[PDB]
Amino acid sequence: MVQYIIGIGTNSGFTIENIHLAITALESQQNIRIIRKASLYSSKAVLKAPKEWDIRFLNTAVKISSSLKPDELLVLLKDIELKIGRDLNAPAWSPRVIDLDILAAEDLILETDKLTIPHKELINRSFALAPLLELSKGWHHPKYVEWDLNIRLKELGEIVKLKQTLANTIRMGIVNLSNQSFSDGNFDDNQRKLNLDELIQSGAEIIDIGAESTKPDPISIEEEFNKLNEFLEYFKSQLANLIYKPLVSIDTRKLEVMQKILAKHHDIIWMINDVECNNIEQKAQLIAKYNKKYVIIHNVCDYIEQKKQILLKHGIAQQNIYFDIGFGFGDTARYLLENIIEIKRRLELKALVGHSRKPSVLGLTKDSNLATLDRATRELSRKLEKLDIDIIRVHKI
Ligand SMILES: Nc1ncnc2c1ncn2[C@@H]1O[C@H](COP(=O)(O)CP(=O)(O)OP(=O)(O)O)[C@@H](O)[C@H]1O
Ligand SMILES: Nc1nc2c(c(=O)[nH]1)N=C(CO)CN2
Ligand SMILES: Nc1nc2c(c(=O)[nH]1)N=C(CO)CN2
Ligand SMILES: [Mg+2]
Ligand SMILES: [Mg+2]
Repeated sequence: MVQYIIGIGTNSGFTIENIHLAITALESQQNIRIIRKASLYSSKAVLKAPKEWDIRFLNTAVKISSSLKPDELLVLLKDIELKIGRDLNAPAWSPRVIDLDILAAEDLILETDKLTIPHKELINRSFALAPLLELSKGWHHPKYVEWDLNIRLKELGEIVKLKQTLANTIRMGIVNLSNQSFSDGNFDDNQRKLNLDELIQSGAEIIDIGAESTKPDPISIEEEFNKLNEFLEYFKSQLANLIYKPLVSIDTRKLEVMQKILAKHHDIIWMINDVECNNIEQKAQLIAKYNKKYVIIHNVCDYIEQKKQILLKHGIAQQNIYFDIGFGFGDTARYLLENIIEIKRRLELKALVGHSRKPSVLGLTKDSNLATLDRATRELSRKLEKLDIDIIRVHKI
């Protein structure tokens, strides 16, 4: 058996999902095993050039084991590139859903027309060389056995290693547009813009944008629509400026807001986080049409099962549905908590936990201040991370 390092890149669509589905595709093979995944890296797109093609790349690399021949492996990867949505050998390096390259086969040297290994550009690209050295820290290029590649990596110059990861548990950074987060001054509503930046640098894989206030004791449709829409437009104005383009969750309770925002921005939206049951039938219809993830909140087992039925009854895939215990919505928390793993199994849906700053789930007195809320969220976020909760929804990372 031969160990391969496969380079993965993408700069279009839901980037981290495209990487996850590629990895998942390789692991699905019975003649391949994943040994290790590398970190996530961010880099300016390397072109060779219409302005619109420069949208940052997400790169990593995975070390696999396999008894596949190098030419056989390439066939599989090309197949994997197509299932995901890679175009008909489109123009010379335009936006790509996925790109899977064989970087290295230990010490193999394969120089042919179809395949050359190591990849011919491996040592000129930090977005390829950096993830590889991460997985194989003692690796030398078989035709430059002298070259210290760590120094070579230095000549290639800064490449940003992201705190986003390929873990099983992903963080949902909260982005609140309501009054609660209002600080804006004479010539700048930058508050929400810097908040996103910080969610992103700090490692959030998903952002959850909600316009309606959190505090128990409304706002109108076009009003809530106007807040979400202005930010979503701002977000599109930055797509190419983000070191990392996060998956976006629209958190709304109104069918008419969903309808409106999805008609406009469905292309950049991943999931709908609906806090109330409301028009479930109609909501399922819309989300079925736009093929989005949707989240079922307990606003437990049977209540959620009931709702799941309608959704399936309306045309969405079970895999597109998460349930959420619904912490903060009515001790009793800590036992559902301690048993989320059990619930997930019965239900047959992935789990979403939003324990952020809810003093009960955490087990602190209601009195607790901001830092005390934060540190407790953070420490409990680690418990869930090791318990592989699928999404954890938090104010700070
Ligand atoms: N190590 C490697 N990994 C993947 N393809 C390789 C390869 N070495 C040579 N090739 C070849 O190059 C071909 C084109 O693949 P593409 O993905 O379209 C080019 P690209 O990846 O966009 O450019 P790049 O390789 O400079 O990054 C393959 O069909 C394949 O036969
Ligand atoms: N930053 C970055 N630039 C690229 C990449 C890539 O993966 N990352 N891949 C290319 C062709 O495959 C071309 N340019
Ligand atoms: N899924 C989910 N969504 C939310 C939650 C929550 O706990 N779970 N809490 C909110 C405000 O406290 C707002 N939205
Ligand atoms: Mg490539
Ligand atoms: Mg390629």
